[PDB]
Amino acid sequence: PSQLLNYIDGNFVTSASSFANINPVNGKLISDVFEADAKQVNEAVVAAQNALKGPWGKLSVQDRAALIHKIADGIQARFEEFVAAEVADTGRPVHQARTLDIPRAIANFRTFADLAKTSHTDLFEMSTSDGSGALNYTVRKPLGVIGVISPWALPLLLFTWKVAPALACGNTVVAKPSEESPSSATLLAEVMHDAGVPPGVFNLIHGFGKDSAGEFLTQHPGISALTFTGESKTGSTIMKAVADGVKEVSFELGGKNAAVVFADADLDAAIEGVLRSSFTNSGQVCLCSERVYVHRSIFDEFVSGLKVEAERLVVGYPDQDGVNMGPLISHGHRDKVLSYYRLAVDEGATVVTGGGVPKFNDERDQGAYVQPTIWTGLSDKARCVTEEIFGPVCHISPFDDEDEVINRVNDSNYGLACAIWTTNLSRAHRVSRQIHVGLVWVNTWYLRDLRTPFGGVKLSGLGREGGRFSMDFYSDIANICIKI
Amino acid sequence: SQLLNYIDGNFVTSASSFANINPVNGKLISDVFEADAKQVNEAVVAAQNALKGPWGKLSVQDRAALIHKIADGIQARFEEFVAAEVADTGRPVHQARTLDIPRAIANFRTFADLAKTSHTDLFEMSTSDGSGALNYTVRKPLGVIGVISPWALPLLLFTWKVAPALACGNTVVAKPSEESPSSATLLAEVMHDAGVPPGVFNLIHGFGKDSAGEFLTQHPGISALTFTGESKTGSTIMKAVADGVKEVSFELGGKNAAVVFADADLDAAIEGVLRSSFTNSGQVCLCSERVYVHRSIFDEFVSGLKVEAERLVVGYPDQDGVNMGPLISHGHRDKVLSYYRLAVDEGATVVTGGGVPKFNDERDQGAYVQPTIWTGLSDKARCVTEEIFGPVCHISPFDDEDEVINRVNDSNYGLACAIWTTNLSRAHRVSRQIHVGLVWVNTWYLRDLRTPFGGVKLSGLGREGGRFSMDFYSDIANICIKI
Amino acid sequence: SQLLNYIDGNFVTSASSFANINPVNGKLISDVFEADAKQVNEAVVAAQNALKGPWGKLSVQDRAALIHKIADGIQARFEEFVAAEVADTGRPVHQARTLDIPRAIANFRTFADLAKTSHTDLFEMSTSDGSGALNYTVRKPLGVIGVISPWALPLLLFTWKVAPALACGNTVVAKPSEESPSSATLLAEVMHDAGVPPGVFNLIHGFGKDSAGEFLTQHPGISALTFTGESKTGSTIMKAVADGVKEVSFELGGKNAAVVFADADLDAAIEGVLRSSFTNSGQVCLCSERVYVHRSIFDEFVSGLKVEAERLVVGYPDQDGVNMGPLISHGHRDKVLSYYRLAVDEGATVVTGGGVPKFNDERDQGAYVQPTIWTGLSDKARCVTEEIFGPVCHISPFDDEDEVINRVNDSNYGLACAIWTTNLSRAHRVSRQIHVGLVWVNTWYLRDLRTPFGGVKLSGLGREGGRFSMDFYSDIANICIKI
Amino acid sequence: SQLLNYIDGNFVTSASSFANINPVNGKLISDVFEADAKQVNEAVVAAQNALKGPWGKLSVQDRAALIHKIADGIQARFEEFVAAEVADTGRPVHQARTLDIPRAIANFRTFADLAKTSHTDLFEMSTSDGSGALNYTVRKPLGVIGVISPWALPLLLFTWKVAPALACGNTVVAKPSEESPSSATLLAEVMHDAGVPPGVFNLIHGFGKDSAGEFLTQHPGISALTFTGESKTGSTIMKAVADGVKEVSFELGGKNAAVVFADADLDAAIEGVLRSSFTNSGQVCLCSERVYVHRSIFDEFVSGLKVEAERLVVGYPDQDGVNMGPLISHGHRDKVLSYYRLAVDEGATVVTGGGVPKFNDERDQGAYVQPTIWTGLSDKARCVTEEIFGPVCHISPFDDEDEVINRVNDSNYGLACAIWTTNLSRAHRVSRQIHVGLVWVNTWYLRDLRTPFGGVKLSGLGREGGRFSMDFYSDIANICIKI
Ligand SMILES: NC(=O)c1ccc[n+]([C@@H]2O[C@H](COP(=O)([O-])OP(=O)(O)OC[C@H]3O[C@@H](n4cnc5c(N)ncnc54)[C@H](O)[C@@H]3O)[C@@H](O)[C@H]2O)c1
Ligand SMILES: NC(=O)c1ccc[n+]([C@@H]2O[C@H](COP(=O)([O-])OP(=O)(O)OC[C@H]3O[C@@H](n4cnc5c(N)ncnc54)[C@H](O)[C@@H]3O)[C@@H](O)[C@H]2O)c1
Ligand code: NA
Ligand code: NA
Ligand code: NA
Ligand code: NA
Repeated sequence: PSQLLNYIDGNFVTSASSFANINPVNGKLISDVFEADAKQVNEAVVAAQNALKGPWGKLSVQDRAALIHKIADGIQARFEEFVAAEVADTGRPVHQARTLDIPRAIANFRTFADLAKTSHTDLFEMSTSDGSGALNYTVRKPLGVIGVISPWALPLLLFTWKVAPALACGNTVVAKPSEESPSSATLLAEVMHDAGVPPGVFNLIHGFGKDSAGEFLTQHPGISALTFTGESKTGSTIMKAVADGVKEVSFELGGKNAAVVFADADLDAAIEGVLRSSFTNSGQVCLCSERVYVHRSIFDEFVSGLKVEAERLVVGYPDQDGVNMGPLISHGHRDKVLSYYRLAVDEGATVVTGGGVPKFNDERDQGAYVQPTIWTGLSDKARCVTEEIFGPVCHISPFDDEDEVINRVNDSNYGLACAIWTTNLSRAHRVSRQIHVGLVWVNTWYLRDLRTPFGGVKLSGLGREGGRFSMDFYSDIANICIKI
Repeated sequence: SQLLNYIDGNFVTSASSFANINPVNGKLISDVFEADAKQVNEAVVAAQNALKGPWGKLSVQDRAALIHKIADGIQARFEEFVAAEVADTGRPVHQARTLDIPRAIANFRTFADLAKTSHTDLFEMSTSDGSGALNYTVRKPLGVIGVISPWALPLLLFTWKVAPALACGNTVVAKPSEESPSSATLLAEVMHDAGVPPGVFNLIHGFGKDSAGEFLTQHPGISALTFTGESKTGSTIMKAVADGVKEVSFELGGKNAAVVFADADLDAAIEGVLRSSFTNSGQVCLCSERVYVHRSIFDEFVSGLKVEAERLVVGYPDQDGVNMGPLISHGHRDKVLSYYRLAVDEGATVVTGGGVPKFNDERDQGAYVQPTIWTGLSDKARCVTEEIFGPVCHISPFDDEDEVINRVNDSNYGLACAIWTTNLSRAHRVSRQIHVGLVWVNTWYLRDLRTPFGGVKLSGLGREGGRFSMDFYSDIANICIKI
Repeated sequence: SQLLNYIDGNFVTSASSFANINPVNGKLISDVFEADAKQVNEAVVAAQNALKGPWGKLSVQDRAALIHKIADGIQARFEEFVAAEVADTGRPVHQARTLDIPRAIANFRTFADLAKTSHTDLFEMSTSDGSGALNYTVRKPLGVIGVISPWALPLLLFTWKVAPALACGNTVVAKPSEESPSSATLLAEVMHDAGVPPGVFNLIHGFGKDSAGEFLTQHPGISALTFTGESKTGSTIMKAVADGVKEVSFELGGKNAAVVFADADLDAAIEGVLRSSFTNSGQVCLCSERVYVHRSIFDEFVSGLKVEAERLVVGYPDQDGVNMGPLISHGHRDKVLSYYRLAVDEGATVVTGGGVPKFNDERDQGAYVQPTIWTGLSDKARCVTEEIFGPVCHISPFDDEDEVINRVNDSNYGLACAIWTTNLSRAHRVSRQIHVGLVWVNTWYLRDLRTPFGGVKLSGLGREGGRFSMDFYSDIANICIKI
Repeated sequence: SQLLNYIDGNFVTSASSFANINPVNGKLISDVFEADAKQVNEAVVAAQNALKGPWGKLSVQDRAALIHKIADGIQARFEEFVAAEVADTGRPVHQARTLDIPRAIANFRTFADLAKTSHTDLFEMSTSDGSGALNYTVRKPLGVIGVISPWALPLLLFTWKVAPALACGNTVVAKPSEESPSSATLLAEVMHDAGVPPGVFNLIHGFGKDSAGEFLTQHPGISALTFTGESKTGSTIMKAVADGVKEVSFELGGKNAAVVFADADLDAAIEGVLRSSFTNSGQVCLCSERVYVHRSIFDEFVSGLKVEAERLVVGYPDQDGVNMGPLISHGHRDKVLSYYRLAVDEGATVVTGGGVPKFNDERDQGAYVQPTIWTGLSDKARCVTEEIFGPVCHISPFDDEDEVINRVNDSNYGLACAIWTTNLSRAHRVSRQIHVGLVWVNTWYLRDLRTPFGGVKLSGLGREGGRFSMDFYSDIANICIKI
């Protein structure tokens, strides 16, 4: 019964085609979503381009930031509706949407609004032959129209992570959320409209990737930049697509993240930590650990403790009492994950726990659930230990030596994140620095400070966002050089 | 003269060689060994391995000291570097001697010093448990940097990339333009004699497509590709590195405007536009090929510029009084002439030049053309829109401030712009509205290595210079410690 | 109406009290309780203890949220704050409404936001053993900040100190000017109602010598003394805290010049100098009391300024079209008129003003003077060298740029300068040569809370504003870890 | 041997001289000419004038190259500087050769490089008229910097101030400790031979009160006084410059603690505390004179330290394997020995040392004392609270983490602290709660010139190092352009 419209030039509009939004909990229809055609994408980009020359473009940084705080207020005012939207689309446990996702999304807008108010640029004085000198100063200007394309994992969070700094920097936006999670972004458009954001400043287009809204956005010469979060192969495709236009790009892509547990770790803390890093969001966060290395001396105790804890996870309804894990995002994704589950056994894995789907004997059997899964026994070369699965799974392997484990962690075409567990001062700092990734946590997992640079190396992405890196990426950096 | 590749600390020949030609007289200067795919792979592998050797264990202080030794090595062979740039390119000796070589030395010393003085950030955060966490950032070497450079001011542009790559602790596989391989070869020698470890700096010669340049861009062993050249080449490379999701930096083409307002110092502006139009015979990406002059001073401006253009001395690089050398090559000369023709066919008035000079000596075998000025073309003419990269500019009157801003911005390029006015508000008000990476007011071509440099639209993506180089040529990583 | 001290979460009276008088008409506004040394001790002890309470346990986010609540509390009682400033000082209602109260609110919000967005530094270093070390800096609360503020723009200058002090997690003992105690007392109420913990913010009323002010500077329990006021007071306080080696920040007096070059927009400059000379009745430290005008435009300038000055409306703070209220007090007026006499004895020509207006109503019992303009004095005249702090300026011709730079700088003060010129080079060349902390070009009084602010010579020491406030109000500590 | 003042380009004698004595043997090294108030004035006036000279017109690049020349000049006379430091101070040759002189050289190179690489800020703002405004900051020379330095690590602490002062374009009047005049005089020769313009660097010899030191602080011609020495001297100087409101930087006394937790590497902590207690024979402000050791390892720590301390070779600066030279002077030894007796009277157990060694040669005429270890004193003992500045530490057990932090902080000093622990959380959690400017974890005395350095409480005011030096030794001015 829910209908999700595009939002283009201050108007909610339908489209010729619509597609189904399906609750992964039970397989039921949540909404019809109007798919934007290439003409509507053009309408969005053109509206965005024009909006830069309107009231939005005349706003002082201070007024622009106040307006963005008004966006945040509007989300706050409709808090539980945003909670319901994320949960409906994704099966995410209510407790997590309510305590993490929606507050972080609000925090995205408030933080980048504040960064925009407090930020400044540089002055460089130079001597010249005639001895009267010159000044060089830098300015940040809006880059122009920012195309945003985002994934279904933590959808409102990752979507606003891009939309907030884009708007804070004075840009206008055309944004295409994942076909699998279009609700909260649609709600966000409403908040934009109600908050009085000028027509064309924020445009929402629904659709898929290839031969749809996503691809049409990437091929449009009217955009100044494409920021993207998704699969590595999608990243590469988009990088080719914007190449003729030499568009500014930012890619946050896949990973195969390791957690390392050294002999001097707090073992109970590491078990809890790896449990969370492996299975949070049912293993569907780019920051999850799918490879785990544990020192040989504590390997058996670690594996036994994690098995016990994993089998205590409650897989069930998003608002079921004590639920820890919802379903995967889709039947399609479940079929891929189970295909890896089979592959693991075929590759010689011992299945410590899970390896299948739960049996509910109710509507959830029509959903997309899988069991949290632990493997041992695979060599570092097994596909299941090298390819990103994006499910609730980890393979655990022993190690003996510090340099050895660092090399095995780094032996990967991905390099997003790593978590290290140790109580030793030197070890924490020495080892972290040698890990080839964009983010290392020591003795925790999933702490995010919006001020810090974030991104990956190798196939995990290019560039960094967060803090000044967002303020620089979403801005045109220009040098004005004045001869005195 | 023979120009060898430099790979894993060894000067090596190849299966094929191509000719380096002196553009002053069309003579052979050197044969140049073209690296093949096998040799490019050897260079990339050596670079990868070098990261694990003595280079990778140097303190930032020692690394910078070694980089200062590289610069010292260039200073000590200063005139050999001058001779090499001049021979390859036809660049006036005084310019190579006073600008190019010193700037090249400056690149190394400046980025070495930036590396020593740089630092990163600390963020403290509170947590639920109430014991907090520390987040700090570190700069690490990115890995292997692939450098591909052009023929315009070759040593300068080459070392502009190589210096910060090495300063940030990277290793380098570098492919200089086929037209200008000499100074880069000399640099390899300097690096060798300075005692730079094998594999740290690798020099590979050749072309782009189906040659060393392409092979480098396709190699999965590199961590980044930094490039300066034509926009179409940039696009091609961006596609090539896309599957590996390599870090990229693109400094591409332009069609820069100069704007002279009614309140400009007219004599200063005439001199300014002269230099910006014809320096290096118009073969610098920062050159002005479009000029907008306020209608009230238009005729006087064009008159004065013509006179100054015609006083320009076009000859030998070591000739007394020389202002302009030849174009880089006969092929480039053909292209530029083809444009000289197109302009006329497009309805242009040839205010001066429009052809080639006649010397009646070896220089007629060279690739000289004349400093040229056009008027009377539409904003929509090809000669006013496409990059020519010769000693030419078109001059058009303008009337209003908002008008000229729009006309300057009406371009798929956005590299640089120069503005001439004596008015305080106008200088800042206008500069800020030009859609380019760099605006000069009342001067041309001041460059400070600390400032961010780059273009918008087809003129490129990203910035280098100062902290932008320190951040581009480094892995930026975030380490979060729960306490 | 009675104004109490606010100590350890309680409003308290004292054994002695003093009058708060409306300068518009000499009428009693309130009785103000003077803190004795015992109460100042209580305040400092309470502030030390609050550092160990819930205040000291807040995350930066929660502390900043509380500061925004303080700001919200002022916004909610906006008109009461307006009334308080106007009552105490005679300040025009229009200015209190559009500048002072909003700026005070902005002080809290800006510094709260700076606190949330601020970070510190990480330095990596190599060691012999080759394992290396990390040095990181942290900002921690400095401790108890003593704040002593003046009567010029009282809530603005008070909150300019109190806000970053609280933003950095300090606790505060603050002593506002005895001439303007109301808005600070209102602020205490806002803090109380906002639920700011007891002892975090303490308000003590009184005078300087042998009163609350001196008692604060002499107390060994404070960690810093930040001060805005007369230069001689600054010196006195610098001596007083010397045995404790307390951190200090001084914003002191000035004798600011405005310079009008021949290429200035003449109407703009007349308007600019009119405002810089007579705003707040000449009672801002940023006012111009010396004006230098190029000889070519001197007579026209002076005539234009005379006419505009004579159109200024001097009168009631809420009178329609009012430009100037009274001076702060009869004592200040006695000083200012003494300078009015002195100027004539030194040989001044009185272009306009030079006395007191005649109202034939209650304002005759207030402390009004006329806006006044002098010419004909030498640069050595006392009236041209000593700070008067009234609505007055002397105007003098100059011929040469280097000359006027030297004459502007020839002073024991160095707070601010304003320059009027439409020339691009001149603005930048000249401004850079003026020995002050702040130069404006083609405007006056623009303040951005992100920028450093302060003076040189007798005008102060140190800077506050943006990062300088974040660093002054914090302990900057270095933690160096051997890896 | 004669040590002259250096004023306005000339070495000059004075009316009276004083004796420079070798503390190794009590023998006369040099006659030092004491500058009178008249000569101090000559110095300041010359420094003021050199600001308007060639020095004032150098580009930052040229200034920096000249400072590198100074560093080169020190390098060229390397062993002469070693000899000078050793003769004045009894410092072991090996240490002067490996630490002191190379650090002094590094002070000049690092700050010259910081000068070249530094930049400032641009803030854009909106205005009611809607046209906006630019605010930019500039760093300019502050003016004449007065430098007053101590005898502990003389050349190091002297150049630590002179280098940044010069790198920021100031001129300098510098007064080294009467106990250590030689290396500073040699430095003057280096500046002269490097062709530093006259007046830029001036050297005045003499004492403090009633001598060159006091006269410098009282001269109104200086712009700042930067000081390293005793806390009481600091307070005296802060009072002296107060009427002038001179910029000040104070690096003062300390009573630093080392804390050894039970999870420390015990052998590393023993070697670390041995060095922190006895390096330079206990005569560095960064030395540990209080040590707290967890009770579980107390007896073993104390036994291990006693054994290492009794292995230290006390003797001639070039004696083989020498670890400790003499104290700086007989007067200082008398003070240290008075404390040695006081400790006994206060009830201390003398674990080792407690007197002077017997050499049976000329060293008995010197100023040697033994490395000394006490236990058994209460935290309220004078010997545990007052700075001794000798080769001594008291060692006390502790039980709790919050307890030891409180005992470390229970001091009117707050310069530095060293903590020894292998635990990640503890290192970071404990370090941030120590109320000092500098905490080392698992090392002692690592200094990086980029980091802010200073103390809290009686240990100082302000910070120098890195950007804090570039900002302290510069005028920070804000230029605001209305567009
Ligand atoms: N933005 C700047 O700062 C800047 C500076 C100087 C020159 N330029 C531009 O450079 C152009 C002129 O130089 P150019 O003629 O040498 O440019 P170019 O693109 O033709 O060649 C540049 C380099 O790339 C190589 N190359 C060519 N094809 C390649 C491929 N398919 N794969 C990999 N490498 C390949 C060449 O061998 C050469 O080394 C002009 O457009 C000029 O504006 C820009
Ligand atoms: N905080 C630091 O970084 C640091 C570094 C080294 C030493 N110190 C401290 O230095 C002290 C020891 O050195 P010191 O004995 O040479 O210090 P000191 O205070 O006795 O003398 C230092 C300098 O000040 C001069 N002086 C003395 N009285 C003066 C006066 N009334 N006016 C002007 N100048 C005067 C002296 O001539 C000398 O040049 C110790 O307390 C030590 O802790 C601190
Ligand atoms: Na869905
Ligand atoms: Na050529
Ligand atoms: Na009053
Ligand atoms: Na001596």
